[PDB]
Amino acid sequence: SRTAELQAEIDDTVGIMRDNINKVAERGERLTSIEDKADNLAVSAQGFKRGANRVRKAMW
Amino acid sequence: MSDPVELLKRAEKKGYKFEEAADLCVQAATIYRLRKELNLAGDSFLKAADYQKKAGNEDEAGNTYVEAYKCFKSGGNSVNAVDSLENAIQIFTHRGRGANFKFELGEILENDLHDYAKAIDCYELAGEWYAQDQSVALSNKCFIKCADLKALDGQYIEASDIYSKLIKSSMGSLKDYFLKKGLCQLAATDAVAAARTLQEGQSEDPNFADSRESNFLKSLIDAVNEGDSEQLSEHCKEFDNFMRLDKWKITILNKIKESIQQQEDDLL
Amino acid sequence: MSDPVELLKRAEKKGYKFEEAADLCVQAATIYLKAADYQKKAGNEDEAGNTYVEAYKCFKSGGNSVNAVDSLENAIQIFTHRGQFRRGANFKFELGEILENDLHDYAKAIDCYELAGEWYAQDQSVALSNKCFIKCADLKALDGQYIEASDIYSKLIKSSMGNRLSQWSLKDYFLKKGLCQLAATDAVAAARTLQEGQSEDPNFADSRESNFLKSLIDAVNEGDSEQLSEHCKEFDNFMRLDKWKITILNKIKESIQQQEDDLL
Amino acid sequence: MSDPVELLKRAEKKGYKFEEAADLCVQAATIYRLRKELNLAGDSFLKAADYQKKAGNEDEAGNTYVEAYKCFKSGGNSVNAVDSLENAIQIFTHRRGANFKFELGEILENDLHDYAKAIDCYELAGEWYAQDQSVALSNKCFIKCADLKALDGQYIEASDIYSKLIKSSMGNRLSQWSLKDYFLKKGLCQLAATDAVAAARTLQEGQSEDPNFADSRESNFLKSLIDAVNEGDSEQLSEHCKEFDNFMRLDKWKITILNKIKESIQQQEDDLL
Amino acid sequence: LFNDMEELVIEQQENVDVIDKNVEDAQLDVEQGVGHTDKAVKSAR
Amino acid sequence: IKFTKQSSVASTRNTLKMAQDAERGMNTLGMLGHQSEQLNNVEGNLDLMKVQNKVADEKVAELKKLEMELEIDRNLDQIQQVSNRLKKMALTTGKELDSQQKRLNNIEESTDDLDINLHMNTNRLAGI
Repeated sequence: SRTAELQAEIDDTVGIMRDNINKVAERGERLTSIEDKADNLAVSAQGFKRGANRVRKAMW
Repeated sequence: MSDPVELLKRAEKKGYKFEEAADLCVQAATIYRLRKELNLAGDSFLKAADYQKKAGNEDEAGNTYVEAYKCFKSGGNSVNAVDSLENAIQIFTHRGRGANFKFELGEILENDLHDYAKAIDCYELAGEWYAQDQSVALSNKCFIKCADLKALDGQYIEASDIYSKLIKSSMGSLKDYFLKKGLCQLAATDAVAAARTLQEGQSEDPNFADSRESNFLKSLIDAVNEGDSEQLSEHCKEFDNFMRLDKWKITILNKIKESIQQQEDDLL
Repeated sequence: MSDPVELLKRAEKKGYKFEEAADLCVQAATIYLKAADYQKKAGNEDEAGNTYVEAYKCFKSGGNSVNAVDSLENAIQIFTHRGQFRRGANFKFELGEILENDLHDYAKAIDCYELAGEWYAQDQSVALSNKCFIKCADLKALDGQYIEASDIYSKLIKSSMGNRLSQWSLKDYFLKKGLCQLAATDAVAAARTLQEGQSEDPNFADSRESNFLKSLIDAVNEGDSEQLSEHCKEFDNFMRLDKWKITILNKIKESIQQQEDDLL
Repeated sequence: MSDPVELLKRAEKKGYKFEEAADLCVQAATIYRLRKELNLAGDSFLKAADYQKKAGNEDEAGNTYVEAYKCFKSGGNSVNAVDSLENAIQIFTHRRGANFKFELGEILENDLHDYAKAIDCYELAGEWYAQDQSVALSNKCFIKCADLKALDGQYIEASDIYSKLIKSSMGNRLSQWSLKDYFLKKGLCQLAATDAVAAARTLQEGQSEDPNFADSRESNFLKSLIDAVNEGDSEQLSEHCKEFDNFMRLDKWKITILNKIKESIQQQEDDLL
Repeated sequence: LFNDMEELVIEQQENVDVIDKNVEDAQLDVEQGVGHTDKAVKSAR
Repeated sequence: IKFTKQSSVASTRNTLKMAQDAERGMNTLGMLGHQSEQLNNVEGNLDLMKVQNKVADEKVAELKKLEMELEIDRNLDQIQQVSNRLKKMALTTGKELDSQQKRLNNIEESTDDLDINLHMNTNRLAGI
């Protein structure tokens, strides 16, 4: 009975891990999209800094 | 704080002029949002977005439409949220996001408005564009939603095709995909196709071959072949006892059992 | 919505002028490469690379693998010319994937994977370079270049040594390397690899992969092809073999048969 | 492509002027990087960073120093990489410092074998991470610092850092095992310092505070080591070490600690005469 | 199953690193930009 | 009988080895905690940028206006202990991935919005 219980627990843990593996795929994908958008954000922030500086010089 | 009504009146009077009117509308609308009058704030973002469109600032209009969608959804106005998402999607698609907001729109349609056909269309389109972005899983998620709704909507063949696409993209969820696909093929009375799917899954994916899902699908195929509805019910209960069934499977197997009953009607 | 054909005609007529033509082409295409070419003519190389990435994106989606490959090539060239070897390596890996799966141009895929791994190594991204080198070594061994594949496996072993994270990878690496060395009829090198793996990595020493490699080395030494087949079946029974290993061991068995032909 | 040497010469001639010289140096250096001449590219980033500092753009100088560190490390020039990381760290701290200090400590420990500077870098990085409330990064830095300190003959300080790690990781479900090892390691350090009573105190504290550690094999091994040192039976300690290895493989850190402990038993045997 | 998960999270570590660095840089650039618009407003008045 | 028992001993030994290998999942949890701390930082920087964009909006607007049996038993004992701890780890990892997935979704949306606000103000500044 002990070995059957152990087998049942291992099958269940395989199940929990089978769920976990799907979740981490969704997670890697989210991170790839967020990396691209964070690159976009950095570029836009630099562009905004430069534009604001150019207006600062203009008003001066 | 300025009166939002006076700001809206000034924006209408001014409606560079469009930009100023949009700014006034945005101010009045932020005041509304601060007052938790979410629907009025959404209407004011919508007016600002329309003025921005008239001004040529399409990106600003789309952002304001997204804000309109956000506040309408928080305010419980699903229809205006759907409209705002549609304008934002059109602006974004026209500008080179459409998929993200189309997925959100499909979610809104499926849960809030129960417009399942439009939700299916939104999910299919979002999945196609996500596929267009090589985001295999977002397209896969959209296709899961699309296939689920399509199978629940009576379109079993199309749902099975989408499940095949999911299987091909995920090769190299699959265990379920195969099962679901077979179930759909069995809802369409095509037991041969279900057997072909089971064999393909067993031979291509070693994990699915030894999986409980494979045995359950084989048992269902055998039950439909012998026309033993009670045996199918027993197999369903056995499958439920170890792995809980979901409402999608409940519906598919209920239509299958009713199809066995319809065959019994054809027996006479 | 504006007619994309009319927009393209206007872009061609205008083709600052290049920028306007590129914007018109982008609008027409959005309604649905020329815009990227116009951007290049305008000096905006980064925008051209982004547009090429977009061209690659939709070509891959439309099933047009060749145009997708071309777009990736221009984007990679633009990015590399601007010092963005990270982007170049990412898109070179995607290009190698396209070549390997869609066009079956295995040599170009090997070149792309090798280059992507090298640039990733230059960026100190050990894991992406390791992935690229896995792909490169796999294709090279499948392509008849066993010695080069074994060398890449040695590089992978050296890069992954000491990392608790890549242990399993190492356990396989050693095996694969030995298999490649055994596909090249160099049983001595395979034995050296097995000994190095046993002495350097305690996990590999007690791993089933080490025993399987030793059994294969012994079988090739005695020239008992049937014993090799039995060992392969035993290994499959507990750890499923993959198509790469199938091919390597099939060539090894055919090499034993060639030795038997040479025996007469 | 422009000649990087000519660009560097023009930058030197111009060296707003500093900004232009830095841009020219960056261009020449990207060309060098494109040629895989990583050391020259690092030198050119360094010149650009110096010019940026002269221009007042400290953040750009720090980013350029980080690029210098990257390319020097890729080029195998550990010393210039260390220097670049130091300037970048100084710039960032005056305005990231902990991340680059951890990288610098790694470079010192593996490439240059300057273990004292690596210990200092790890300690400082952990302290700054603690100041940012990043418990896990500080915990990693303190693990590295304690490991090097115990390997360096500073057993008491390593045990103190292990106590800090224990206190920071207490109550967290994610770090349980870490605690299980921490206690052990701490005790081992206290036993390397010939402080068997403190090792017993640590074992008792771990048993009473953490139920997982009480029933863990590490707790039994630590108790066995404490008993062996108390009876002065070096062979019994060796047997316990082999038994522990048979189920849980030992690492080089533990090997060194227990070797010094056995040599301390031998030194006690010398004092016996 | 535990081996695959570990490998996959390691790969994702790279993404997290780049995201962290880019967002930090963006924040510092935005702060500088706001400073510039402040001085610009000070002059334009 | 003796041979079968020996095979059973070997089987339980390998199962234990693999279970311990599986446990060494914890490296994954450690990494997820580290990445969680980093994502906490990303969230803080994004919040700050939201506030700074509000300031930028108002400034830009104003600018424009201006023996064998016993071992089998003991190995099974150890396998059960490790299996229990593995199950707990799998559950915790699933929960952590769920939480981080929602956090990442919010990070993505906020990043897109900020990028856009910056592009908007940049276009407006270009015209001044």
